[PDB]
Amino acid sequence: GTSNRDWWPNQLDLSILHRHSSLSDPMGKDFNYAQAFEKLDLAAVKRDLHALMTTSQDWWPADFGHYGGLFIRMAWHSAGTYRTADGRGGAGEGQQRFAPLNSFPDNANLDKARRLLWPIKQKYGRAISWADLLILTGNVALESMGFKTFGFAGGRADTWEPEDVYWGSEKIWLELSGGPNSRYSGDRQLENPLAAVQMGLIYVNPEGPDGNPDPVAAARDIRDTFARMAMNDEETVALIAGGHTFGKTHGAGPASNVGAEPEAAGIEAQGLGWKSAYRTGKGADAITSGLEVTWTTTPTQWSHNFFENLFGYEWELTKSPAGAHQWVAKGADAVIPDAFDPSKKHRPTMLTTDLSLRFDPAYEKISRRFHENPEQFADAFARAWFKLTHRDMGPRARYLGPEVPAEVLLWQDPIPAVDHPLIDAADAAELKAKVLASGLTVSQLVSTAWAAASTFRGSDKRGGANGARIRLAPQKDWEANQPEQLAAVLETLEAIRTAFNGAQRGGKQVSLADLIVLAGCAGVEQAAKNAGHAVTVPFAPGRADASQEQTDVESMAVLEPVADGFRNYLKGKYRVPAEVLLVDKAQLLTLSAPEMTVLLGGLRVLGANVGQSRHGVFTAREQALTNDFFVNLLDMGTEWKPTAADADVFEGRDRATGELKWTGTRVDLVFGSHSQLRALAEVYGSADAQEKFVRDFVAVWNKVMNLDRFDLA
Amino acid sequence: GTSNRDWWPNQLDLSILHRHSSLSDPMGKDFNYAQAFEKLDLAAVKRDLHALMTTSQDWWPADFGHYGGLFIRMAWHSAGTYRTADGRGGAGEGQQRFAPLNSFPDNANLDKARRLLWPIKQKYGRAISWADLLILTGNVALESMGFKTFGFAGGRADTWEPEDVYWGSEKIWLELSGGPNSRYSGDRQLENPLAAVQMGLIYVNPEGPDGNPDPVAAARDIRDTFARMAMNDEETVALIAGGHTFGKTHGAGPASNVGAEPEAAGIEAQGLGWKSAYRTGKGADAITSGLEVTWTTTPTQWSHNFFENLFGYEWELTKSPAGAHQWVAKGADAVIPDAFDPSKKHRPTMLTTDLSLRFDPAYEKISRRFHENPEQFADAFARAWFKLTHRDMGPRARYLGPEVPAEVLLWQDPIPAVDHPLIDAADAAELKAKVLASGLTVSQLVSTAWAAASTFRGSDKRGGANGARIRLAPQKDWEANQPEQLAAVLETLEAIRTAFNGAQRGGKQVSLADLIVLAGCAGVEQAAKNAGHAVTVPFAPGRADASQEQTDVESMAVLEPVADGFRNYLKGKYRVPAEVLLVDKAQLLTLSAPEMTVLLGGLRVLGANVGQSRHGVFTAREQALTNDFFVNLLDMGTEWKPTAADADVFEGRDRATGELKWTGTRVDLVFGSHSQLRALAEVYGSADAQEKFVRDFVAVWNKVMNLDRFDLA
Ligand code: HEM
Ligand code: HEM
Ligand SMILES: NNC(=O)c1ccncc1
Ligand SMILES: [Cl-]
Ligand SMILES: [Cl-]
Ligand code: NA
Ligand code: NA
Repeated sequence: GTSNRDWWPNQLDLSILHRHSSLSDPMGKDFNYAQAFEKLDLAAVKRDLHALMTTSQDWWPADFGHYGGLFIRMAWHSAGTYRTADGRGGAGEGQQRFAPLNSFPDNANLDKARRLLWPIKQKYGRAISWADLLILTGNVALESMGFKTFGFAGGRADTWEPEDVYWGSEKIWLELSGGPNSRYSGDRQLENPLAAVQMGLIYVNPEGPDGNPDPVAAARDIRDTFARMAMNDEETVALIAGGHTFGKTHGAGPASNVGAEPEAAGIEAQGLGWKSAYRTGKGADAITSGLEVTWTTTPTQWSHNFFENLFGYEWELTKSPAGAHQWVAKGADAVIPDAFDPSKKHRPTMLTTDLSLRFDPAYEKISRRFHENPEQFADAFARAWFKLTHRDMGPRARYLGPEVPAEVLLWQDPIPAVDHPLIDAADAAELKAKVLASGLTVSQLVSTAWAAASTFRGSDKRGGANGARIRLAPQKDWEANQPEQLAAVLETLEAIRTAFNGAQRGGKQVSLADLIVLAGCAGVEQAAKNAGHAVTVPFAPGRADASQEQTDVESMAVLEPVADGFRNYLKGKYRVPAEVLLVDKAQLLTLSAPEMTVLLGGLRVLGANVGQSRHGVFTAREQALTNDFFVNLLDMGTEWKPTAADADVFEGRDRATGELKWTGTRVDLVFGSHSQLRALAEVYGSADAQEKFVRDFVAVWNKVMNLDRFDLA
Repeated sequence: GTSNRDWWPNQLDLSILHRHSSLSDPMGKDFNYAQAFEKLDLAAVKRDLHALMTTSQDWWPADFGHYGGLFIRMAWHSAGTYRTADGRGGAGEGQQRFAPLNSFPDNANLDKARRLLWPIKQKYGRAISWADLLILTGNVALESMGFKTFGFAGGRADTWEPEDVYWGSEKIWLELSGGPNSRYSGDRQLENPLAAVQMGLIYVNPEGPDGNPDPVAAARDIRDTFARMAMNDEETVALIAGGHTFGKTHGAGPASNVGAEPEAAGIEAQGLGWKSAYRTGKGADAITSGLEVTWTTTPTQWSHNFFENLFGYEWELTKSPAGAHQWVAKGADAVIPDAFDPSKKHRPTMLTTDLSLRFDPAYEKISRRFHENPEQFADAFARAWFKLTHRDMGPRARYLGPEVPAEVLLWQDPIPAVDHPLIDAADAAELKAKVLASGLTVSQLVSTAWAAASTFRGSDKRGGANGARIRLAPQKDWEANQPEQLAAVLETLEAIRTAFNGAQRGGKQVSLADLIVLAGCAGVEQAAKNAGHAVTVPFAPGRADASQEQTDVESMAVLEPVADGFRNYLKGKYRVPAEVLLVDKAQLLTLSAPEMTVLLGGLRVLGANVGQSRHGVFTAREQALTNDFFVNLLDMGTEWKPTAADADVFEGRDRATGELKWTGTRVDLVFGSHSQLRALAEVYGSADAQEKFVRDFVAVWNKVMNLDRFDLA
């Protein structure tokens, strides 16, 4: 079946924008998961999960009679695909149950873990999502084994198809670095947005970098990958030592005994994979990673035995029954229990990556403190396990149920509570009028509000205009935000805000976060009026202003737009074509192709470009909201050519006269090139489309203004 | 960017069911194209098109000063991708403007034709679709050149993305037969569902079969491809000779001068392709097919000159300036005008495929009759041009505007007008009660109504329950329809109908078509009641009964379900896996993944399987409407294995006891295998889903019952 992808491999793919349609969703269009979950009897679900932990099924017998370690690993894998660079991956959509993650090598036998959970999923139905269930199950495993967790929030709605995530360019599972699609260059520099060392791994290779069992060098990979999953040294030590307090790895026999991953298995496997020909294929004979390590003397109970062993023995390199490198404490007594045979005992063992916690000098200091003070270890682990499993859930207003922690954490980009009456429709009209009377232009109002709102990304639900973080470090100095123009706009808006608030009774006041958005709305209103149309742009108050001290500057760095086609902005020269970056940004803002098209065409004529560029400003009435972008783009009287100076910039010349009419970028002209985008541009470029363009613009503008407004959900 | 496709090429792709979502569509969810078109001033559009004909643009100068031949070819390419095997392709969705058809080699320079039409599209906007516009423009070209058409209907709504059509497996454009992905086997047998000889062609190669200039062998390709586009010999001769009464071919220079097709061109080409380095690259220097043939002495006027030339000369094989095989008239004078130079004249020329009309013995008789009786030629061509350009539009009720021909044609599968009062809700209750009192079972009622309704396909809008064609040849004899059981159900329904009709006043009567569907509804009602649910199934009256003489038996053959997963039916052993055929069927029935899932699971427990097979009947209460299919399918206490006798049949055994619990086919078990389908099955197999399953079932059942009900649009 020869496809468009086969014929035109470098044509833009828009299907990423049309995933998650109502058509693939089996739940009614009005189904609200938050309301279902809020009525779940969470305590009853947790009791059933508690019981499950020790109810072994013969098709996948529980190690030591307890599935707790398997489920912790399952819930760490669920969360562990997260990358800070784009916010993609993580636990928040239950993507572990779909391709390709369900079949990543690192997720081997998590298909069994998920299947164990079906009777509980089935019992509670739509009141608990798979996504929430995987995480809750990990918490319950922890709790059943004597570990007090930090809390749990529901609200991760299920999804119904694979996300399209860029996992890397390798064509071979687990390919070692330095291949033709190497994800490394330079001095072991991992390409953004990746956060793992090989295709099909969660973070690092447990044997060591490309299989070399050097704990020192492995620690560098750990540090780099975990940092790209938003974890610092302290959290990383706490997470790895915490998790490896439980359970065991599986490598009872040679790896070549293991069959097809789930997406390649026969239909009879019924969604399961990695069927093994080694002895019984399961339990005592299980093969999962090929390693055979059990870390502690009580693999079903919380302890501080991981660090007691790590520091209390000297380690020697050895091989599992599958031939993988691992470490044994040879001077030791056989104090580790066997998973199935009460009359066998084993010496303590470790992975190369476990020894990293001791032989990296910075990790060693933390691991020693944790060893000496296991109560500090427990607290750091609980906090980190909460952060790991909740990092992609977005603002605190999405957290549901009775176990949400009250403590506000800095990583959550917190927004203060509103404790005063909000502005009403009449107040909003007064403020818009005052904004327009101050002299701020359509261009400044639209640019500023776009800058504040468009940091939002739906991947991890970070960013957006709530908080007024555009006035704080680092957003106020981002190049895309035009720091000097921004500072002048904000200074004027702040004076309007102070005057309005100082004149109120009854405690009523407006936040700067709200006023920035409302000022953008005035700007769009004025632009429509400049074109002869009276429109009201909807506006929802209730944003609040976060302080600098409530804003982690370093974690905010990943939200900087280095490409924003909606402002014709590219921070430097990238290997990825600019139109590809445009579609990527549109996906992160949750826009369909039509929404992207209308939004860009309007922004262009409103003066939202960075630096006042003329590129794509195909209008003689800038700051009027018209469909000029599309009418002039599609005009066959204009002929386009790449410039000599820059092949990514184009001149549009009158085809008869040679006269220079416009210039544009690849982001501009793709709307007149790509056959699906041009079809869209034609709608908005048609003679009956002026009203539709204005209405659809205003609707998409409003959608972007409200992206982070889960307080109104 | 390594994808799921790359990793698992034999994992079922469901995205074909979720195309044409509201997300990719720029028009509102309420936009109704029929209503927009009904207000278009069609006369004014036609005036503008007449003016266009001779308004030459410098970027693609009009041959002979008239774009008429270019536009006829454009409109015959639009319609010419149609295949009767699945109803896919054709003009009815305006797919020529998207990939891959916009870049098929056979559509070279039709990108210019469509660009000439942009000013008119733009002027009238949403009130005329591109899809309608391409065909209208062809009609107007014909009329401008002195040929009176048979009529025109609007109502082809635009689409907004590529359809996923199987065009063949070749990975090289135009690949000749016998390659690794050959579309031919045996004695030049073209694989279904294909209706062209090479990848990127409309029907046949104009040089001859695989480029061999044998007009006799070409005629065999012509006959076979045109038959697979629903045209007989008479229509085929009329169409080819009719079209080649106008215009010319383009091959002024070597084909190596021609650059990238539109989907491969640079962004600056703004959606156009095949830019040529030969001289001016256009007009007198145009290169399109590589052939250089002008058929008649008046290429811009209707004439009888095609047949005069074809019979009046003897032909000699020669080469165009591009090197293609073509034919020139022996000894003739230079009587053909040049397209640009009034002082140049040319000898009559022909394609190998034109000579087929003379040297194939059956075509020769028709061509001679057309030569001797030009009025029969003109009438046959008008009729065939109307059929070509409307064959995929569906029932007459979809035909809009003031030029619809009143004459009813056999190919339209016509349905008689209803000329009597319809049954009301009280009559429907009475009839359902009589149906249930007759002794017909849930299984018989559901199977019969499924059989009648599910012949519909949305690709060309043929089939469905309107007409009661299930009682006529050939449907009554189709194996999937269980001819003997069917005859007994119809016999009982026919008696109920006659008794009801005989007791009425005022001329009220019920059609057998309606009663079949109503009886299916009663069956579903009874099944819900067997499971303790009180369900009323919607029913819309108004179908009529078509006669045998209104039902072309041969044209009806392509609607025979040779695979119907909804009845666990496969007529023979196919190279395409059965689950792939299931998704294909779902696509033709216009169902989403959720709808397909719910529908199949219900039909299984209602007894809709062909031959009473137990396969997939995972219930101990057959003929009760429950979600048993899903609950049993997902039960991990059962293990599945392919049978020894047949690898496509599976046994599900109790994992503890080894006892046989069920059997199932690939179609059954794919729901427990594929990770997206299993996610859907889990919703319906959950403890809170019994009522949701019943309601969703009824909704999809009713959707299938109404698929052809364009009289209710
Ligand atoms: C450097 C990071 C890490 C690496 C390289 C790593 C590696 C592995 C490997 C190879 C296995 C064995 C899989 C098998 O053969 O069954 C495993 C098991 C496990 N890991 Fe990790 N791990 C990492 C971090 C984590 C974290 C952060 C957690 C949780 C907080 C976690 C919890 C576990 C648990 C509970 C198991 C036991 C599975 C069972 O009992 O079946 N690990 N780990
Ligand atoms: C056996 C079937 C056919 C073959 C192999 C065929 C082949 C071709 C080829 C190769 C061209 C030249 C393209 C170019 O170089 O610009 C052409 C032109 C054309 N054909 Fe056909 N054709 C077929 C049937 C039809 C039919 C059914 C129609 C209309 C009813 C049609 C109408 C036209 C017209 C009007 C042109 C002239 C285009 C112009 O003036 O630019 N043809 N044909
Ligand atoms: N490829 N096109 C089709 O199969 C189709 C189009 C519209 N409705 C149903 C099927
Ligand atoms: Cl994702
Ligand atoms: Cl199609
Ligand atoms: Na994410
Ligand atoms: Na079709």
